[PDB]
Amino acid sequence: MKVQGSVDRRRLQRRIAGLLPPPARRLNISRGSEFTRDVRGLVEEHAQASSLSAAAVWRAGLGWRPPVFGDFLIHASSFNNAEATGTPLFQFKQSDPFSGVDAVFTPLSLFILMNGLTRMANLLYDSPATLADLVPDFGRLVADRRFHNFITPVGPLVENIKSTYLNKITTVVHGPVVSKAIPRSTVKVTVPQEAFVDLDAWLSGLQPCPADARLYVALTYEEAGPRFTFFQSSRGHCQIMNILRIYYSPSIMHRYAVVQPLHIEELTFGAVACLGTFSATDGWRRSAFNYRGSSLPVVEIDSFYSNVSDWEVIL
Amino acid sequence: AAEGLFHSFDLLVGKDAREAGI
Amino acid sequence: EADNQIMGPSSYASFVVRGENLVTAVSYGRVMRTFEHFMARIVDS
Amino acid sequence: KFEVLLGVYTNAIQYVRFLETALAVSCVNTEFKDLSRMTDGKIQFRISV
Repeated sequence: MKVQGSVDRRRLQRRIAGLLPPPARRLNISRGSEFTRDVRGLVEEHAQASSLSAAAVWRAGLGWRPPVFGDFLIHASSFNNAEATGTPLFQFKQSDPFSGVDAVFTPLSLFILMNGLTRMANLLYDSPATLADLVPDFGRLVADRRFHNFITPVGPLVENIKSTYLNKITTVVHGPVVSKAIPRSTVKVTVPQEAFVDLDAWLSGLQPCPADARLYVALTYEEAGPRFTFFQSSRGHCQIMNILRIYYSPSIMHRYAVVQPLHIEELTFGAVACLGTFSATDGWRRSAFNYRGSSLPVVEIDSFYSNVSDWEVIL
Repeated sequence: AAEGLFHSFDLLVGKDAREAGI
Repeated sequence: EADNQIMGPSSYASFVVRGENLVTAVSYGRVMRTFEHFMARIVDS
Repeated sequence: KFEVLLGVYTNAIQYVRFLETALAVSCVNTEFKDLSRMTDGKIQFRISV
């Protein structure tokens, strides 16, 4: 005399068995008979998927979201073998020779080029003069302020096949970040915790909470050199720029001396791009690097949909 | 690499249980 | 060229699971025989 | 009715198999149905000297 309970398992088993998608069709080429049988199944499936005459031939009842992989080749000096998987990388353009190296760049490499985090970056790169050789007109492009047009964002890396001089690199361009070797194991994206400003708390009825929170990237020419900043915000492309200008105003006040009244080519204070979108209402996670001289705290964010944007002028 | 389990049995390649196979 | 062609397999090899077989007739006679055999392979050819 | 013949020539192509070239001497090939079973993908060799 058991109660039998309040809910029935037969219903759940049936509806879930209905929900399972049919299996992928393996094709067996090594053995003849298995090959023939799978080909018979293939012709029956095409007869079952394309004939408007019948109704069971209608199969569309009840998404393709890997990333678009793009492969870059880079020198083994312009990249640490140890640097973590998923860090956003930014790319540079060579003039005549492009096949030799692509010269893709990492945020710590930008912090080095631009001149705690300093010591970590030096323990990664003691003699970064190749870094100066990658951009010959660095001292020219800081002033021509054309530095942002050439630094194009590439986003997180998945895999890097390791060679003596060259490095093979696979980069997520558009779509959610995902891997390839296995049934598509996921990755996450890391940015150092310092030199990152949370602009949803910098000014902190009730403000509304959107579904999706975006990460922007901006490049500023201060009198203490250029510098890069990434912003975790959620409000809108029309308001993030205004709030950012309000933020930079104390740093903008200093540029009265450097600007040139005659030549107007240096005036721009910076540019803002949008890298990708992640889940709000969650936050991010805190971890340190595990390298030899690793002391930098780093934010890492899940659920990154890489949708890169262009550099937009702000002043 | 999966420290706490039991070793049940071995698949073999090459029909020889010697160390030469994987 | 010497002998002009090489002889090989015709289909990819598969893996056999022959690790365990002992579910039949644990007994003293076969025990002695197995010990003798697996110790005698060392010296004999 | 009947009409003129036509001059046609079809090329002959030699088809290849991996197990049928000498390159298969260097390798050791086995059949693994699904590579998703190999998730760890690391193999440890235990060498005795």
